[PDB]
Amino acid sequence: TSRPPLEYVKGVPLIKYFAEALGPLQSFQARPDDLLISTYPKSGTTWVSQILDMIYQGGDLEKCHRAPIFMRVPFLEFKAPGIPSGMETLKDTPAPRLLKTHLPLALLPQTLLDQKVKVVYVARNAKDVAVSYYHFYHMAKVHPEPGTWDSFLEKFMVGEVSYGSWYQHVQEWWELSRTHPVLYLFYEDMKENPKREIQKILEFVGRSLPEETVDFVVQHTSFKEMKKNPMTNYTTVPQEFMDHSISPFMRKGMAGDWKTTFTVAQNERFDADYAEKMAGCSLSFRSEL
Amino acid sequence: TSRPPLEYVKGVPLIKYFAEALGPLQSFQARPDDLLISTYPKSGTTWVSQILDMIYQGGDLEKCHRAPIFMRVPFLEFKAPGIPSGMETLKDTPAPRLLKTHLPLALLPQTLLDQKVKVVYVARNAKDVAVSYYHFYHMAKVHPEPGTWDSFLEKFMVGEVSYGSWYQHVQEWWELSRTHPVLYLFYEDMKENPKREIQKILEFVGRSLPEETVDFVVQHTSFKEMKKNPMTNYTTVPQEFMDHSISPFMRKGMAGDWKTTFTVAQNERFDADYAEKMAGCSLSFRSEL
Ligand SMILES: Nc1ncnc2c1ncn2[C@@H]1O[C@H](COP(=O)(O)O)[C@@H](OP(=O)(O)O)[C@H]1O
Ligand SMILES: Nc1ncnc2c1ncn2[C@@H]1O[C@H](COP(=O)(O)O)[C@@H](OP(=O)(O)O)[C@H]1O
Repeated sequence: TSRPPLEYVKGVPLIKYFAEALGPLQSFQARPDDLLISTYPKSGTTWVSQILDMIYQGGDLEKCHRAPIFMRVPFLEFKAPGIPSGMETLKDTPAPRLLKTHLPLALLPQTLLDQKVKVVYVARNAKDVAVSYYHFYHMAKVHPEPGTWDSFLEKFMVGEVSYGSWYQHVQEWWELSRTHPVLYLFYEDMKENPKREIQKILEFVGRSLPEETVDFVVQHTSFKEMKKNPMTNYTTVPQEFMDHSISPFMRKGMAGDWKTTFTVAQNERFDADYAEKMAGCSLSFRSEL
Repeated sequence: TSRPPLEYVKGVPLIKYFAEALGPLQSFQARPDDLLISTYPKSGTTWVSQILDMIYQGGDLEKCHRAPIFMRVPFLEFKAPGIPSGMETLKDTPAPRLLKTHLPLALLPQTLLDQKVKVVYVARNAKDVAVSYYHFYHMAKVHPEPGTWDSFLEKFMVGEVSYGSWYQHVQEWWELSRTHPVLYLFYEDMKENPKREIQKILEFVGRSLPEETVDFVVQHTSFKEMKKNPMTNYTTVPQEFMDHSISPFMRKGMAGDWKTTFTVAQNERFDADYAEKMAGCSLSFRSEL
């Protein structure tokens, strides 16, 4: 139906369809040269996906327009009636392949860890993530009713949203980067200095580009450019899946705008809770630039 | 009629219409805050005009699309039947104004020198200029028959083309920069490092821009961007004036491509002649990067 309730799998709340996609996924075979883009929802998946695809296409914009980003970078656990699962889309994806997922480590196909697949993880401060997720819940009909912002924020703090706990997600993948090749990025860093981050990515994937081509990538991976690029702004998907009139996928693309949504009371409650949850974590985020 | 013969004024060969525009121009009054873009044809007039207008509009692309570049930056000596002379277009151009000319110092309105108007001069190596001019002569019907490339090159060496001698032009304006505020740029330098040159321009016009806005200007003043921008590629002008099917205004935008046009014999003849003409000149160009 519409806005169906989430379904729990191994302690993780998942969109019904995606939970179903986990069955077939057990057969997925990762290749040594795959590159997995991993993120907790709304942390910059699309953004880093466009960056990586441009790098992979040698900065050739025309090639990057060959199809929408969700087509160029198969969504691993994706599934929907009548549409090939991301796992199927991956059957005709040429190597080297770029893959996307939001799956907690507990649901991640073991094959990706055994094959030592290079991982590009992107994290974003929890407040901007929460707000971005609140609006995403509204336009992406596949999600359950978000309720009021206060109610959503409450569910967000206990990980009772699609894909579970933000706190758990950013922490476990941070810890994984110790026994697995993982480049851990920050949405805020990318906002601060795009080129600097794009250069780290280039080094991580062991590639090189002319200084001029890099500046070219920077420009076409900017919010302004990606907002207007129909191959990255998701405006080509059926309104039944994503309704941009309710809230555009490319919303604001800023770091620190959570401040116009969080009330003073919610902020104090959130900070308190946040300190307990991130206590023993060496990770350090920036709520604004 | 069509492709009429050039008309000489004070030793300078000029397009008939432009020579006529010199009469009214004697009344032109320069303002202390004007900025004059000066160049020998095909040295990067349009290129630096877009750069300056973007800087003047604070990097706002929308504002830079308000009209074609020849509208935003009035062509001082321009004239054509039924169209307001550049001098007229300058009556409704708000200050601070950006102005364009190709006029040798001998025909330049005295008012511009007396008012100490800041000048941005751009020079380009003679070989790329000649070749670029040869193709421009073909598409811009206002010019007389260019003849064969060999014939044109011959007329170019003796300054028997529209606006006279390239050698005289680049040299006199270079000498003017000693008693007048003049920022003397090189097309090749801009090709080499766009940002570096855009930063020199910013300093010259005593303005500043956020690092990010500067990178923005760089991208939108790139050949690729200006070629597709109808407000800078001249595709909006009547085909009777400019026929892009014969040769696009935005041709190649490269430094060093003269080598695929000049024959070995023409090259040796040109170098010999060039050495005599540039003997006592401290100016130094680069034929390639
Ligand atoms: N090029 C870009 N620069 C900055 N932010 C971008 C961006 N492209 C997408 N985003 C932002 O990334 C968030 C979506 O994340 P993901 O792609 O993982 O779902 C949205 O944030 P907001 O909702 O705050 O605007 C979206 O605006
Ligand atoms: N952004 C840009 N970068 C490099 N060259 C540019 C440019 N914009 C215009 N040009 C080039 O400048 C020359 C025209 O000069 P002007 O504007 O003074 O008439 C043409 O050179 P070519 O004919 O070699 O391609 C044109 O291609």
